[PDB]
Amino acid sequence: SELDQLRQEAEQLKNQIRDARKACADATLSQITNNIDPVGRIQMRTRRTLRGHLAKIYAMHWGTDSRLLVSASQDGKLIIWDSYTTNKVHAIPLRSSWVMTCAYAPSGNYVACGGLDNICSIYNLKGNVRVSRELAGHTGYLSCCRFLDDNQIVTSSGDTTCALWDIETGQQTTTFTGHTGDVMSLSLAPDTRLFVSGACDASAKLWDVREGMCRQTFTGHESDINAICFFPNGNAFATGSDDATCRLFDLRADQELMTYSHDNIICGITSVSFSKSGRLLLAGYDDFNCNVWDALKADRAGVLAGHDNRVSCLGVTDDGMAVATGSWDSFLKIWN
Amino acid sequence: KKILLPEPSIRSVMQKYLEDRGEVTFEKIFSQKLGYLLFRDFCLNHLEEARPLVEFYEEIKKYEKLETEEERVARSREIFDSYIMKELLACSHPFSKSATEHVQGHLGKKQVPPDLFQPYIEEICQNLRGDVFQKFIESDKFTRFCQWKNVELNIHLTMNDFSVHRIIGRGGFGEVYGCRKADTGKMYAMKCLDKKRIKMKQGETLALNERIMLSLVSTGDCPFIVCMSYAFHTPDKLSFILDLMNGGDLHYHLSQHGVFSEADMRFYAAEIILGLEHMHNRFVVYRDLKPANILLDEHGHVRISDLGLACDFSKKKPHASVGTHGYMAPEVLQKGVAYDSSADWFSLGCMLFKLLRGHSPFRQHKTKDKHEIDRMTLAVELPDSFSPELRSLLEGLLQRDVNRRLGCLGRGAQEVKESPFFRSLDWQMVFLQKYPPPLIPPRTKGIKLLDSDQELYRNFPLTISERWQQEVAETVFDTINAETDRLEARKKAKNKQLGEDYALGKDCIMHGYMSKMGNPFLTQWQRRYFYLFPNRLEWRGEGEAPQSLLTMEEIQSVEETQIKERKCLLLKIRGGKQFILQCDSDPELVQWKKELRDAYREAQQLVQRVPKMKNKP
Amino acid sequence: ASIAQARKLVEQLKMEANIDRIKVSKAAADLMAYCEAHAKEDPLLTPVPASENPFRE
Ligand SMILES: COCc1noc(CNC(=O)c2cc([C@@H]3NC(=O)N[C@@H](C)[C@H]3C(=O)Nc3ccc4n[nH]cc4c3)ccc2F)n1
Repeated sequence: SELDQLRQEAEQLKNQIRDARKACADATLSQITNNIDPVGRIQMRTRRTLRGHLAKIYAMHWGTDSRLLVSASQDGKLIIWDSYTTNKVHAIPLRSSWVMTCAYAPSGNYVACGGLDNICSIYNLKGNVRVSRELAGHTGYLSCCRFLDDNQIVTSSGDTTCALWDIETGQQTTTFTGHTGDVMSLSLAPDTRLFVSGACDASAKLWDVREGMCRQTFTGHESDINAICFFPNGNAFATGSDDATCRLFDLRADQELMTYSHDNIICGITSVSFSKSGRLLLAGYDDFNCNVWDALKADRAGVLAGHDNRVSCLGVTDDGMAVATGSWDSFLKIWN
Repeated sequence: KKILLPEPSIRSVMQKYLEDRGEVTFEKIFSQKLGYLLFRDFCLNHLEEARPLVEFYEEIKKYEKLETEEERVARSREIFDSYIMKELLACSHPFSKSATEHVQGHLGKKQVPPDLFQPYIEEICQNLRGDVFQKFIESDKFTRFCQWKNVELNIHLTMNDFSVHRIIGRGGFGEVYGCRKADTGKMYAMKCLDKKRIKMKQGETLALNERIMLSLVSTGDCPFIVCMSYAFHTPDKLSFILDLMNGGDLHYHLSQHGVFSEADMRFYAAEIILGLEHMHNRFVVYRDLKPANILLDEHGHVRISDLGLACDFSKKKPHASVGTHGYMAPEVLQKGVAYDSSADWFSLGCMLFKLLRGHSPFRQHKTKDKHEIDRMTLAVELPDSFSPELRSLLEGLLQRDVNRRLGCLGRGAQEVKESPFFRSLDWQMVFLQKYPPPLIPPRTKGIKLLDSDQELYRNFPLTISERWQQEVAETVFDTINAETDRLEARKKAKNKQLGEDYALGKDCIMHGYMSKMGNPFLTQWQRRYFYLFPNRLEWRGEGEAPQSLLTMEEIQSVEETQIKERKCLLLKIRGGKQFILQCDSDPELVQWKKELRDAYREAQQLVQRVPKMKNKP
Repeated sequence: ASIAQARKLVEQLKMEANIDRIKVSKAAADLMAYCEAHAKEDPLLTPVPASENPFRE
């Protein structure tokens, strides 16, 4: 049958892709970096504690100004914090209480959010604050969204797909099909021409925004991929998973480079981010702690212990000055 | 003391409460006394579209109450010209061809029965059942309806709610008092019946039956039966709130005035028949009809009272030998012989005879022998002084066999009205109490019970909706609406001083006032306004915003718990914590328990399917 | 199950298989080189003084 030789040819191509990757494993990232000096022990302290959320915090995102940050909470609100003074610039009551994610536009004029309502809502900040667009099209929950500019935005959903939206027309320009599980996170490449996504299928995918196609698929995790973040230079990305390990994947090499794990860590990872230089990889864990990893040597550099419930999100500012941590205990803390 | 209406914020909880029971339809709200007055108050004043529809309906109702044709002939034309002809000329007559022709046909032919505009009544409701009723719900007149419907479903009557007065009746199981309801000032009668003296005579069954019997007949406002408005009990007594009849019974007045002439006895017979027609239409045989059970009001009109021995024959016909000896039909005395309403028609003849001759038709030589009075029941020669019309009446009412008894021949009470003894009476004038009454009334121990004995009376408390609404409509309904209108308009006009609502524009499920428990040793109850969302329960004080909440995930179970004999809700939290809530009324508590249960069950089944929200190891 | 989607799976794997890869030793060097060029601009790696730290005050 032809269906047979299409399942068989897919196996023969999966083998061809595995062999082509092994042929590039002349060395490891740990062998290459055995000579550079360790980073020492990173000792950050809580600079700000953001109080104002009445329930679990689910997601946060930094503004380009490295000062303003937006957070989405179980209390059905978005709070845009002024991290320098802890004042609440804005407080947005949402039309739906099932919010899951939030994003800050590069220009700082709009914010986006969504969740089980299966809608990506754009909120104009420029004088009142009301919804300017409801982006409907997904048949599953909105897991993550990131602006390209004030006119385009990429989303990830529980319907196992991603999408690019035109904000003015509200249309679903292109869709990104390929995943076989709920897509849980997306990260845009610095040049905005590609983005990666992590799903519950335990695989990550590199997509072309313009071509709307999937270029590469990165497997290796044993469970759902909850978080994903691009390496500052756009040639690699990190992933957090329920298997209690973080993993670094290189694009030009097309495979995994490093696993950040420990027999002492059992719970899953909820968020990931890189320091401005990419040297440090921060990860939010389900054991209430955020672990700072050495991205190059894989050693555990530091720990951010200050939350009494799950750490559900984190993010490093563009200037790398501080790092934010959102928790199920309703607080956002700024470490530096 | 006085009725206090709940705040308009009650609309959120009551509307979902009524909608869950299909009580938010045009049929059910329009046919309620207070519902009609508010729906009318909405159309006539606050909606120019529905103003003529109600005035036409109301004019038809007034037309139905006209007494003579000369009054209908003069009104059927006004109603026709104003609400039929004038509309046809403007092409705005929103009715079918049948309704219009049916009325005009009877007009040009001068045949004007009181039911002339019935085909219009059916279509006036059809015109209101739709869009007008929907805008009515959206209006603030339906909010007030929810405010009134809340106080009705929160009625918990105790002895304190009544100002008890003098005694007006004694029996084997209790006394009847004249009382005044403090709520509305309505004068009632309170039949207080002793639970102790009940078990001592093993009359527990009859007690529950009378209240069941009073319920079957207390609808429709019958002017010739002593009907029930309320029923409640204490650990010791049972209380019936009945129509007040402070004129005594006929048994007493018969012994005072002596036998009544044929004309005086025709008055009581007419009004007693109409009362029987009320029961018989509702499948109730009184069985115990005698002068002692006929009460006079202050003017002399009479009602039948005490439905203890009455029973429903809608399903199965009674065969027991129940009643008072001397008034029981042959079918009744004969045990194992089912009977119908005929017993009352026979009892009527037995009673009416005694009103004329001073003794029951069978009680001979003033005998005190029970086995001889029932013997004669199974000829009964009538004196020569009885007129042929009266003689033929009792002759049909007292026939030994039911196949020939007057009133048991097919048409019911109509067969007794058509009797030539009542040929002079206009029964509409009897129903309207227009006839002059002939008589104007001038002005043990060593017994216990509990637990297993108080479960028999758990379904005893009751409230007749029609009775309570009719009581409120004719007392404080208008006065309370005016005081509540001025009181509500101040808070809003005054809130413009302070200042949007927290429930609009979101996915809020329900909101209202609740009292959450603080430190119990301090009787600390915090009255907060709660907001229930699909994933959390928020609450706040006045002026502030919700600063706390409780998530549906934290909630494990929702139970009902008694705290100081007040219905409260017990929410058990996952962290071994507990959360107690108290409501202002039962409908609020019933709704909060359902919604909270539905909210925590739907939210938890949903979270499990969201990998980012559910709990993991 | 469907024949149309099995073809689409083979075509996608073709696009993923016919790319230009580099040695992991090369990819690991570019990364290690990047971290050196910008390690001085990383306030988390190199502690900046309080006068330049917006959060210490
Ligand atoms: C819970 O069980 C109910 C029950 N079952 O059998 C019985 C037996 N009867 C009594 O016990 C009882 C009787 C009476 C008076 N005695 C009578 O021969 N006929 C009555 C009209 C009655 C009375 O006052 N009736 C009323 C009834 C309503 C009135 N409103 N205003 C004046 C009123 C008078 C008085 C008190 C009594 F307790 N009661």
